[PDB]
Amino acid sequence: FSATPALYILSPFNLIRRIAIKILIHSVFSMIIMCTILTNCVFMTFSNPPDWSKNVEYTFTGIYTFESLVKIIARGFCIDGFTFLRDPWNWLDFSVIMMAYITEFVNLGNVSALRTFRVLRALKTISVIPGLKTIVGALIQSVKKLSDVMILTVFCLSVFALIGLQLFMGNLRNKCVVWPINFNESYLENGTKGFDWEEYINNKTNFYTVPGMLEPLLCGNSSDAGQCPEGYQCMKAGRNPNYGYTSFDTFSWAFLALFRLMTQDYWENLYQLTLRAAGKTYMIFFVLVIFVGSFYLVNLILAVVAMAYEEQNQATLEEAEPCWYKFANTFLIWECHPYWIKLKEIVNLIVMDPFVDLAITICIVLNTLFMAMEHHPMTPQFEHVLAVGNLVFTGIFTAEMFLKLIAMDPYYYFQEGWNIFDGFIVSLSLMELSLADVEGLSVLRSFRLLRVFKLAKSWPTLNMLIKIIGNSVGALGNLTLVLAIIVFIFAVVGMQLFGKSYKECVCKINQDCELPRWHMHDFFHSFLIVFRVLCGEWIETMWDCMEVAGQAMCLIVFMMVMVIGNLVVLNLFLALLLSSFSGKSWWILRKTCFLIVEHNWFETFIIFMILLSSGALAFEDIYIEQRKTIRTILEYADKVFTYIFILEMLLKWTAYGFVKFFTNAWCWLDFLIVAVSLVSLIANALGYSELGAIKSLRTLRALRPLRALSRFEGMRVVVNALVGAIPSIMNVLLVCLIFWLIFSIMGVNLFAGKYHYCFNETSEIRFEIEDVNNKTECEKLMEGNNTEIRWKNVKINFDNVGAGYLALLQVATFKGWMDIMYAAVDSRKPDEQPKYEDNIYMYIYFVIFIIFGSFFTLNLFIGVIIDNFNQQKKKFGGQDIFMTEEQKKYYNAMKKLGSKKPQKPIPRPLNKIQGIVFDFVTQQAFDIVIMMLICLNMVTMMVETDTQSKQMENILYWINLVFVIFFTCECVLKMFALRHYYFTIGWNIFDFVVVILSIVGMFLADIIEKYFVSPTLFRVIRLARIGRILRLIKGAKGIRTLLFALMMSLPALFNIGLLLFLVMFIFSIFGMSNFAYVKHEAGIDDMFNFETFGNSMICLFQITTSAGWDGLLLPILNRPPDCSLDKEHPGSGFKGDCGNPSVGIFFFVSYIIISFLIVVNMYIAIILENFSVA
Amino acid sequence: SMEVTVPATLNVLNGSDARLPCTFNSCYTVNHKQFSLNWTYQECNNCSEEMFLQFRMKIINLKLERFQDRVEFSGNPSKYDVSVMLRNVQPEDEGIYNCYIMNPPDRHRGHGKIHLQVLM
Amino acid sequence: GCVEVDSETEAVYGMTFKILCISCKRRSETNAETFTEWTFRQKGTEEFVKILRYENEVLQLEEDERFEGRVVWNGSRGTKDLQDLSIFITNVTYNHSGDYECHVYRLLFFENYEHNTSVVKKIHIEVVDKANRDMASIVSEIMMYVLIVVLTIWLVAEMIYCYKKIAAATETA
Ligand SMILES: *[C@@H]1O[C@H](CO)[C@@H](O[C@@H]2O[C@H](CO)[C@@H](O[C@@H]3O[C@H](CO)[C@@H](O)[C@H](O)[C@@H]3O)[C@H](O)[C@H]2NC(C)=O)[C@H](O)[C@H]1NC(C)=O
Ligand SMILES: *[C@@H]1O[C@H](CO)[C@@H](O[C@@H]2O[C@H](CO)[C@@H](O[C@@H]3O[C@H](CO)[C@@H](O)[C@H](O)[C@@H]3O)[C@H](O)[C@H]2NC(C)=O)[C@H](O)[C@H]1NC(C)=O
Ligand SMILES: *[C@@H]1O[C@H](CO)[C@@H](O[C@@H]2O[C@H](CO)[C@@H](O[C@@H]3O[C@H](CO)[C@@H](O)[C@H](O)[C@@H]3O)[C@H](O)[C@H]2NC(C)=O)[C@H](O)[C@H]1NC(C)=O
Ligand SMILES: *[C@@H]1O[C@H](CO)[C@@H](O[C@@H]2O[C@H](CO)[C@@H](O[C@@H]3O[C@H](CO)[C@@H](O)[C@H](O)[C@@H]3O)[C@H](O)[C@H]2NC(C)=O)[C@H](O)[C@H]1NC(C)=O
Ligand SMILES: *[C@@H]1O[C@H](CO)[C@@H](O[C@@H]2O[C@H](CO)[C@@H](O[C@@H]3O[C@H](CO)[C@@H](O)[C@H](O)[C@@H]3O)[C@H](O)[C@H]2NC(C)=O)[C@H](O)[C@H]1NC(C)=O
Ligand SMILES: NC1=N[C@H]2O[C@@H]3[C@]4(O)O[C@@H]5[C@H]2[C@@]3(N1)[C@@H](O)[C@H](O4)[C@]5(O)CO
Ligand SMILES: *[C@@H]1O[C@H](CO)[C@@H](O)[C@H](O)[C@H]1NC(C)=O
Ligand SMILES: *[C@@H]1O[C@H](CO)[C@@H](O)[C@H](O)[C@H]1NC(C)=O
Repeated sequence: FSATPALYILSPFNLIRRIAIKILIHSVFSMIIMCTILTNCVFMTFSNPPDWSKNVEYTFTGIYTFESLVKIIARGFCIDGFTFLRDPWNWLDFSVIMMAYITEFVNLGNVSALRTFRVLRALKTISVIPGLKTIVGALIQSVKKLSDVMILTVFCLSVFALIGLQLFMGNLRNKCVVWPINFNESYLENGTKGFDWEEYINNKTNFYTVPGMLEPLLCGNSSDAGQCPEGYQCMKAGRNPNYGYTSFDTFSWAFLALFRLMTQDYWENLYQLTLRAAGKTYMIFFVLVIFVGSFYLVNLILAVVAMAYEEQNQATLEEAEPCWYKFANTFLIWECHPYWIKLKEIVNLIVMDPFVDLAITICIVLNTLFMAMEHHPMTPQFEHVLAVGNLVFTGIFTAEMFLKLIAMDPYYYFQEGWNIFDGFIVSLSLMELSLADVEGLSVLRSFRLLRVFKLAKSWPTLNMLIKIIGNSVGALGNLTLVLAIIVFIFAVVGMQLFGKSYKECVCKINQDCELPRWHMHDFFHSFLIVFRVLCGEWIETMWDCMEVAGQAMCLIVFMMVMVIGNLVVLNLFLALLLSSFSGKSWWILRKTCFLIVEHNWFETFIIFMILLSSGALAFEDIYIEQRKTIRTILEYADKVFTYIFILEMLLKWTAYGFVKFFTNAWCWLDFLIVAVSLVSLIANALGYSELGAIKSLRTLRALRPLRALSRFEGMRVVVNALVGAIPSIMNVLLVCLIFWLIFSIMGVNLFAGKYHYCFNETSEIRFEIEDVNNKTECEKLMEGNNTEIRWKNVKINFDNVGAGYLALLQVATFKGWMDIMYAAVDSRKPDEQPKYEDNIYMYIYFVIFIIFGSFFTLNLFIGVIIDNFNQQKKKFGGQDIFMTEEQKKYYNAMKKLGSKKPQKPIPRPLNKIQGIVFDFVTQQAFDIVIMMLICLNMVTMMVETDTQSKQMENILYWINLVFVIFFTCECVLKMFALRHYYFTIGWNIFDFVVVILSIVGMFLADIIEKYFVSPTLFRVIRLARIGRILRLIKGAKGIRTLLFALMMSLPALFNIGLLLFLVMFIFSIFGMSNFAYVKHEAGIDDMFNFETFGNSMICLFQITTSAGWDGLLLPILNRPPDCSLDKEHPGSGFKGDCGNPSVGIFFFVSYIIISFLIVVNMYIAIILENFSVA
Repeated sequence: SMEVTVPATLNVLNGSDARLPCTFNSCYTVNHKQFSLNWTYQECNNCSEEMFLQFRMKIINLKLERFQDRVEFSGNPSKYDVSVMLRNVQPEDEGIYNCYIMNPPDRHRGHGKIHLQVLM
Repeated sequence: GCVEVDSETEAVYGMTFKILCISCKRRSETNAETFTEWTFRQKGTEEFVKILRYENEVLQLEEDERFEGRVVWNGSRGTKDLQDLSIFITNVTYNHSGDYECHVYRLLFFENYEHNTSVVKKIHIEVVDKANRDMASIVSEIMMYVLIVVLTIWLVAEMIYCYKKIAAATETA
């Protein structure tokens, strides 16, 4: 232990130094420091420390001082080698102790900062608990590895932020301002009776503010943008929305908004606001930024972190290569009587090991399927059946426990971990019935669900799930402890920094002067906020804390939380995943038809036919009583489509044969579509053109594009891959359904029926629970009053395992879970009005669910998918499973052409002036100055802001003139140098197109005085300037390689994109048919609805990333009590205000699943390709 | 109450100037119309309290016989200063200054205490 | 709510016709108190004369004999926010031709801001006796038949050509 070559003052031979070393290494010192620091962390968790623990704080302080004294008397001063100043964490020790000695006396006035700086004490655990330093180190190498991807992410967000700034400059401010200026009564702010523009335009009660919403409505002058009501105009007027932080009006806020788009955090609101202000035609920009900045950049970050973690993991795995016995023998051994031993032998034989497992597992499955059947509205007979089945099942398990206990000695019985788990379960089961009148405590009955896990001995894959959960707290218990410590330190930093601010500035974020739902005042709520930031919803609370406690502090804190917490959660996820991983005319006619089928031109013709027939569905929307000529021509072309497809069916039959045709799935698909279309045809041709299931069969025409699945090769290959991978996914989905069934039954036991309201919707306030506690007095209020007071139910409730699965899929997708958790934590009793956060600790139920059934199940599912795709790749020699054969040739062409090319260096021409000009153009100095002026142009682009002074506009105009002149002069110099050989490299061609297009932009800026005044095309040709800053990637190497990886991986993305677009098309037609004419309630507005193909594809693309799909679903699930079953609906004979709930849930659940399986394969096609690069 | 900071104890010479402020820091930077500040003076701890200075949508001085034309408000509510200065201090002014403030948009209505004594 | 469709410009004598005018609010939430006037003039006649005024509860028609006892209202039923301005004529005569104009007057209600608006849509109808069924549908029927026939002819020509070619190929060996 000693090993002391120190040889310092206070000689190492001294008694005091030897005693200090002896006590220092001694493990009881480490244990008492553990106790001290854990109690310190708890007292930090304490919000307002009462003065009767101020001395306890001094006690802790003194313990730290004693430790510091010991470490100083054991090689203290920095001069000597191997001192404690060489070890970095002792810098933290000295810092925290010295700052405590600063704190307890007079100090600086920033009390909050000095109070916060105590978090180093909690950080000490990272230093002192064994093994954590290595975990932090590994995190450090992974971060060090992801540098190039950080650089490319920064420059890509910069480019896209400039695009968004130049396009949506100020558009977010567009508000419906009262236009018919009422001069005669336009008072001034100081009572002048005069009218000032800058006061009228910013007066907050001159805006619209759609009744019910908070922000004033965004509006727009474009043909497709939002629509001002009658008596308003669309001038930009006042502060931006979301307190002013959602804006493109400056490069800072544009960068914030596009970092928000990158992580897709609440990006559907930016989507809706910007499309409502600037017009729906700008959805192209959002598609471009979601398929580049969101999917691709996040995929690249995850792939690089995964590569680094795999490299480090493989490197670190490769580098390695009696006293109680005597009491037990008397009491744990139950052989004391000969007849007792005979009974033991008998019952051990009566176990029937081959026929005991089946009986017990059958009882477990029947028990879980009895616990599934639960409701709030329960008939007394049904609850009696549930109770008697509960008693029967618990009796069966008690019988098994006692039988095994008597059959095998309790020593060897408890010697099995499975048996100790069974004993825990049976004890928990028995303590229920005896305690049948305990107040509250409905959580206890939920522990019975763990019996299902006894099927782990049966399933290998449920064993894999248990293996993952064990490795979380087993081999990686130290890393999950690092995660817990970090989620603790951030939780307490937030509470010490913004905790008092959230209470001082309450009326700035919540209009009722109450604490917001998710604040940082207590410790529980601060932990909830940091957990939410780990889930992904940072922006919606960053706005609030910026509004209460300064922008800079929240920006720094929340960026730190995101980066560090997401790094640690990602590392934990990959740690778990890598732990898991390891005559003679019939024959001639047949062959002639075969030949006519196999003709390429004919296939192209049928492709065009299916495209036209499928696109003819788009025109069938609510704007169909207009353009009656279009409806008539398309209806009469529907007949010829049916004819040509029946003809194709018949001719394919003749060409192939009935057996050959009906043994193909695609041919069954085509036959089914043609048959249903023809059945509808004959039905409409006959008098039975309506009044039956024929109309409901009419909407099935949306399945017509499926023929493109058979025809188009890329979609066929992708669907082939997905279907082939389904069998390895069925078992994992069974595990996920069983485990989410456990969670859903527990949720039902906790919440069933505790999700009811009493709106007085005239005021639409959820009655505070002192006017109406019970449901019964809410009925009293009804019977006294009229329907203007109701007893609503949260629509995504937990009231049976079906609604449980729905609400729990919402909670697990992190969309729509906020209302569920609000109505849960407000829930108190089954027939009692909810009270605001009267059950706050039900939050931990959703925390547990997100940890287990959304994180661990996702980990299992992803691991199985990766294993399956590794297998499938290994089957066909490692080739890709998302490319056609010609796409494979394309792939190999880039694989060969991506190498190092010995390009011609353009030998010098035979002129001295040409010699010197090529010395100029070939010198590295000329390149680097070009890059620096590109950077200067980039900064002078980002400095352009809304509401900028006209002088600044002129200065920017002239500096842009200077820069474009410089670039054009360089271009023409290189042309005079060698035009013909400088038209050889594509980079130069990009330069020429950008310079000529910038010249076009500036000429048209000068000559906008013409007959073709177009501001929008003018902003686009301004965006054309941005292309020049893309030349910086030429001077980069890793960024160029990564862009090459994207280029090389495009074809698979293209095939999956065709499949995803075709799925969007089918579901959009289904929405146009069903979910048109639905109430515009929440997430379905006057725009972003299903009333047209454009709006429907808008909504489907929003849902493809799961964003706000609760919003779209919610107005569907309402009922004629909360609807109008016979609405006027002018301009169309269709009636009814809301659709069918059942098809609403099937439409969105099946899209979320289908889209999830599609977008996942997009990730894999990207992630695995990046691995194969190196 | 309200986050109001004041000089805990101030000493003033006979007949010399004395400025006793009530600085305060709150959310919702102070507006002028809906804002209100009050000033109460007590000639001693357990005796009567007397209103002498108001600001309800405008500066309103009650002009008591104790502070006829001596207490003047030259503070800055926007700069979070509602200070009162007492020129020609007289020993029967020894007592308690209490400033009452209400920041409109918050409801953290609070109080203020100042103890002033005059030296012989 | 927004399907703004013109009425039809043909009415057949003796049976019923549906005069159609739909003024659609630009934002549907707004709740407004709306009433209308219908102005009418015959073909080759002087300026328009009001015929029916529907104000939020009941249809008051002018005492002209050209429309008495034969005009009924088919707009939005009893909602005070019409948004659907449709006149129904029973037993169409030859008189009911010329020019119709639906005058709609809206009083949109806002937070603290009333607004009075007027929109006028012009619809011209002509009365026939035989229903001159339209040109688009007829040309679409001829298009249907000609396309069906031409595709069948293409198929037969291609299959006979292939049959002859491959019979000539198989007679070689
Ligand atoms: C934004 O515009 C609205 C609409 O004009 C302004 O509200 C108006 O404010 C003026 C003065 O604040 C009110 O006039 C006053 O009326 C009272 C009678 O109650 C009279 O005694 C006063 O002498 C004075 O004339 C006016 O009634 C009020 N109108 C409405 C509909 O509220 C509002 O002040 C503007 N916002 C800003 C910041 O200026
Ligand atoms: C509210 O503030 C505005 C501006 O801050 C005040 O407007 C000012 O009103 C005075 C009184 O009429 C103006 O003074 C005179 O204006 C006439 C205009 O022809 C000029 O010929 C005279 O020589 C004299 O300057 C003043 O111009 C006008 N504007 C400014 C900037 O002072 C308004 O009076 C204020 N209202 C109240 C109730 O105090
Ligand atoms: C939407 O369209 C309108 C016009 O089509 C855009 O311009 C707005 O036009 C009105 C006049 O029709 C302007 O009102 C006047 O503006 C001057 C400007 O100094 C003001 O001093 C006068 O008192 C008068 O109110 C209105 O200001 C103008 N809008 C703006 C922002 O200046 C409108 O900008 C378009 N909205 C967009 C593109 O977001
Ligand atoms: C649900 O909340 C709404 C909130 O508005 C309650 O409606 C309000 O009921 C009060 C009852 O007194 C109405 O007050 C009345 O106002 C009229 C007009 O000024 C006055 O003539 C009467 O003497 C009386 O003061 C108030 O107008 C009314 N507000 C609205 C917008 O209708 C309703 O009572 C609540 N229902 C339940 C069951 O709690
Ligand atoms: C929900 O329903 C329960 C019964 O199903 C209600 O309990 C009953 O509450 C009422 C009023 O809250 C009680 O009446 C009052 O009782 C007090 C003493 O408890 C007495 O001093 C008064 O003169 C009056 O009689 C009633 O006694 C009580 N039932 C029993 C058996 O004690 C409960 O109040 C309901 N929740 C509400 C109304 O929010
Ligand atoms: N990034 C977020 N995505 C969605 O999930 C959260 C929520 O559950 O659903 C919607 C979004 C949400 N934030 C919250 O703002 C709120 O609750 C909701 O917008 C309103 O419908
Ligand atoms: C204001 O009122 C006067 C009446 O004195 C009228 O002549 C004028 O047209 C009105 N102007 C406006 C803009 O209301
Ligand atoms: C609304 O405008 C119409 C148009 O002339 C007019 O007849 C009517 O009286 C006006 N009503 C109100 C309340 O302004």
